[PDB]
Amino acid sequence: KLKPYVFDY
Amino acid sequence: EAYTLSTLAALPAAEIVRLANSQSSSGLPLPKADPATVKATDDFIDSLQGKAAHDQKQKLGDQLFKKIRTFGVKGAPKLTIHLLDSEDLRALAHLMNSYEDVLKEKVQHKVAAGLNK
Repeated sequence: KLKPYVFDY
Repeated sequence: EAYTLSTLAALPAAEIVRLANSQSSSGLPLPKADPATVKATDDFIDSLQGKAAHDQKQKLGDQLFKKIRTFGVKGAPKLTIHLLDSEDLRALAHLMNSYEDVLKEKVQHKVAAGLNK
């Protein structure tokens, strides 16, 4: 999950 | 001391915002903030208090990542992570929503150091 933070686009 | 955009962007977000909010904003290269925007930003950050650090940074990061993508800068996830890990979350959010030009310049400082690679 939020382990690093995850930004998809 | 007249800051340029570049020297201002070199300060931490919390200090940029402190200067913006000081009555003595004698010549700072910042626009006047919209109070409704400021309140919406503070309410959003208020809603993150008490959550796990990863979740706070994910939630602000979602918006900050989109903002950096609109700047046209490659490596936006790594820049977003670096900013979330080096800046006060509330002040960083205010740069994102009210001071986009100084945020882009801060991002340029990061690109110049390779932090987007």
